[PDB]
Amino acid sequence: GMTILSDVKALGQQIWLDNLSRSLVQSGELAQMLKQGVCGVTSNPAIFQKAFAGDALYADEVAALKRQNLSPKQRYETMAVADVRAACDVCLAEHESTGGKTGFVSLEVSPELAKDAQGTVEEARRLHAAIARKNAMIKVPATDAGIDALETLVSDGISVNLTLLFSRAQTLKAYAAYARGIAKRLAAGQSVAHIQVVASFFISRVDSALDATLPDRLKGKTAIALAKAAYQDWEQYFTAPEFAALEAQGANRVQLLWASTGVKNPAYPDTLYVDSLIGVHTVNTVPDATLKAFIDHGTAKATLTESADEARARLAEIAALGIDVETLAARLQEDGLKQFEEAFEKLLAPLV
Repeated sequence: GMTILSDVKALGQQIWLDNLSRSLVQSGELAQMLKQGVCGVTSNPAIFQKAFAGDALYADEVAALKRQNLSPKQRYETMAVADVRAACDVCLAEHESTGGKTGFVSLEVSPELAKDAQGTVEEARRLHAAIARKNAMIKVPATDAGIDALETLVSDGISVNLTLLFSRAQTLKAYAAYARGIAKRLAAGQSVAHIQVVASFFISRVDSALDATLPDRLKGKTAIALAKAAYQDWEQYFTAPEFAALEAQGANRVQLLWASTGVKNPAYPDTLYVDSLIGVHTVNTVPDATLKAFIDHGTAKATLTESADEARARLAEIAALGIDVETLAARLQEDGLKQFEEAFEKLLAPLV
């Protein structure tokens, strides 16, 4: 039942909604969610493509924007920034109730910038200013250029959702870039206590890529095992003396966020990823149908750290089979960028 959302918050995990639309906000639905255990919102270009195509409240906005001399991208941004700013206002009470530790809304930069660090910084700074809300995160793909940009954006005081992570190695690189940006602010006497970063580590895509060719005992297991191992890495990194020295001065830890947590194989229970990945100081962003399913028949238990030995043994067998999870992660990140760019191009065409 609905109280499962509060039970998960007591276990130290925030549940966010991986969807956004003009009607979700305007109808009052988002505000009602924020009073009843949803703690944040994520978007991406596919989410906006579907919202713009299906939500009747965009029609008049598009008609208005087509009367102006604006590029398709500008029309999209005017729409999306307005939705994000409105959602930020809905989430502000929650955000301020935790001292700025919850209640975030994420907006992603253009996919075509993913391998351009300077262009990413420029767009992220601009979108941060355009939204004009303390509880907005700019979503940036975790390519090498994105990790370069992360360091700069953190040093600028901007909260960031680093997305399309599938790799423990790339995640650790992100933590190091974050720490460098925080250290640069502390050295300059600037505040750090309101800078928040999430590392959005994608789940279902790993199982989708591997399961058809895995043995029986591994089908549907690899994504969860990787996530468990990533969380162990997180505990080690952020408790080390180097980070503790920053946290003592007000720095916030990055938090792992489980994304792509809708189940995509009907052979697995629809709450598998949410149920299996609950642990302290994490986030799980879920699509509507998965949120529904979790409220109806999910389970709130601290599962993320259970059976870490089995996760290690499974990852050793994945390697034994010749699956290089770092090679896989790069291909999945590439896949995901292509897919997001395809969605973005699909949403721009009706805005010409």
